[PDB]
Amino acid sequence: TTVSLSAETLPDVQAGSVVLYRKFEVGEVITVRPRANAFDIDLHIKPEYRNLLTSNSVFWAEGGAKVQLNGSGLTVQASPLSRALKGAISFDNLSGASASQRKGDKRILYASETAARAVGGQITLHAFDAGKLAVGMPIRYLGIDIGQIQTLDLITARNEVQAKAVLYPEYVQTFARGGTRFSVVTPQISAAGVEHLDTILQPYINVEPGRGNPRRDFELQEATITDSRYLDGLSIIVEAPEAGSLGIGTPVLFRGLEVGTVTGMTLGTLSDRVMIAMRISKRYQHLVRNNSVFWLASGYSLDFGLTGGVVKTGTFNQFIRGGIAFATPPGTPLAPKAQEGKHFLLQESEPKEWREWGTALPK
Amino acid sequence: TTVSLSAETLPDVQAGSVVLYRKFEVGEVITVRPRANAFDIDLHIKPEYRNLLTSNSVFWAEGGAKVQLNGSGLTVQASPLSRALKGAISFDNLSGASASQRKGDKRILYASETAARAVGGQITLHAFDAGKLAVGMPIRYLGIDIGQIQTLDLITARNEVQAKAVLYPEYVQTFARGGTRFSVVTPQISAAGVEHLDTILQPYINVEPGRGNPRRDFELQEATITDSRYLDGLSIIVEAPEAGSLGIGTPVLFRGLEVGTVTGMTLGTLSDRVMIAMRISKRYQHLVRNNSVFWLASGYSLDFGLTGGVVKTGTFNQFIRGGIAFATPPGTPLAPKAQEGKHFLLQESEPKEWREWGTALPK
Repeated sequence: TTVSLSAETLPDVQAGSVVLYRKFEVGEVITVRPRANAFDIDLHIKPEYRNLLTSNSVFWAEGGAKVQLNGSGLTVQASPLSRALKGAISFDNLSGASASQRKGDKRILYASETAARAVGGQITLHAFDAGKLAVGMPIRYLGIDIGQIQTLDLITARNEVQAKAVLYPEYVQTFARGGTRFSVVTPQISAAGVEHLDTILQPYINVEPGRGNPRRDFELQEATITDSRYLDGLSIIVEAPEAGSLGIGTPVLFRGLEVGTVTGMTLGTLSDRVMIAMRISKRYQHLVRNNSVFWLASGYSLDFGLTGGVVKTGTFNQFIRGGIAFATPPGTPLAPKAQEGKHFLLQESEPKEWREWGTALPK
Repeated sequence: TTVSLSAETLPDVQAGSVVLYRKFEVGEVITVRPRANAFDIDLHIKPEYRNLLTSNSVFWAEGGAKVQLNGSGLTVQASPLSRALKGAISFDNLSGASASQRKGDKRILYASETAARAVGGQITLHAFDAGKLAVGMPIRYLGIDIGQIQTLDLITARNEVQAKAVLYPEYVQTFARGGTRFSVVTPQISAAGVEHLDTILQPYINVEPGRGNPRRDFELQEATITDSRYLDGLSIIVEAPEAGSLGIGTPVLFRGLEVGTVTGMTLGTLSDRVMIAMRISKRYQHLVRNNSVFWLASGYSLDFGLTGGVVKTGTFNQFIRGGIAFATPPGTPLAPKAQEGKHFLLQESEPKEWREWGTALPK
């Protein structure tokens, strides 16, 4: 006996399966004993390989011929036949597994490979619904996996589901700083188009980072800005009497080209107006001046007359998410650039002569 | 022989398969005898393991190489070959299995793992249709599984299907209190969007809790408020001459932002008006005053003139579910906040100057 484990319900072995290391057959399980809560598993490894496991080592289990589904092949496990008859145990060293040994009396045999990889800083999410969540669901920043949900707990006192998740130790300092948005992504299949389709089989959580004090207590949003191409530029606040078709992700347009998005929407400190937070790119940051009229270009507008009318349809994406356009009035000196937090207000209608302005905005 | 069972139709074993405990091979089946109603099964367990089963112990059966469908793998049962040739029997201790031994002469071998887990308080549902129901169908609160349907019975006297279900013993006091809404969830695939897609393969029952006396006799609704984010705030009643596009789940809007939903719709005590129950959040509870005009903002409204008309489209979700908006008229003292049950009435049209009001509503 070299290392002893604990495991709740694993179909791995009574005795005699092989220990895997980097998917390679080194070692053997010599004794399990069942218990009403959790097993106690004794492993043998060879003495030249006793250096190959250290304190930073997590063990995980798999059982049966695991026929992968992916793409080309239904790849059968060319395995030790011990895996076919009983099922094997694998392990690997990693970076931050020292904290997993500080907890518990000894190591724990995880039921899956990803459940062993769930190391790092441990945050808590507060969702109103766990219908979109799952254990082992990845948390992805820019499509790259940075975290993982490890449990889901229902609370009946506070009507909410607390999901505890981990962030991998490279990302626990960068994220978990407050102002960090978490959101599940769902497949969007409409008449307008299909947006996400991998999330049929494998949903995940998108994350947008924030700046502030290390909170490590978050709640799960409804929508989150997906691309971080607008994360660097200025974040002006735009005031409106009503929300309308505005939502998170609604584009901001300069002459029909998308220069920013709507970050979030909230009411005022005294509830008389809806103030809309939006970020502009670094490239198009110089377009926003101290005099820049903003207006709601949302949906379709068509005209009519007494002697005759002529209408326009322009296949707008503002019929999908009604975008805010802007322009700068002409002035022979230019007004200064907008600061980081600058409060504009919407024009109730489109200005008449903005197509005729042609304000020279350099650089 | 240690423990004797009864089982209706199970392909487990004639003699010699293994007894599983926490998915581990401990024990053996020594004698079955078939009978016209139900088997009688004799089990042997080792004496050091005779402490590992108690009165709170349920037994269940499975037969064959059960190739799971889920995600990554078609995982084959790395099993005792006794399971491959015949099929095995598993068991586990749990909390509330003492009542299952008080019923019947002895224990019963369930045909599945979930059918053994169906312990707790036993409620009864009255559905008009069992086309959406099934035995073993989960009952979920906030996406977390709290119960299970265990039978479906058709009654020809009262034209209804009585489904008897169980609630797990943590939740039988919290739920089953009257004013509790049960509803099946169906996949909604439209031109407007796809709403539920996991319910293609695995439908469930959503539940909204209530407050009152412990009824334990319920009926299955058509729609139920999914998220409990509006469960805490005040529940005002709003009176209308007609229903219209209003339904359960229809949003309540303040300046275009969603502050509540419509809970339920019913007629008056004398049938001259439709009164609409709606709940507002705790955050936006201070927005509702004793003078707050409500109006139906449902569908699309566009204008026209003699000399010319100009129209508006705003990609409303009120074309999906026509939402009720509100606003507070300006007054230099504020009116008091609305109580828990406060009866308003709809304005037949939108007020003219509500965009120009700008009533200062603090906190």
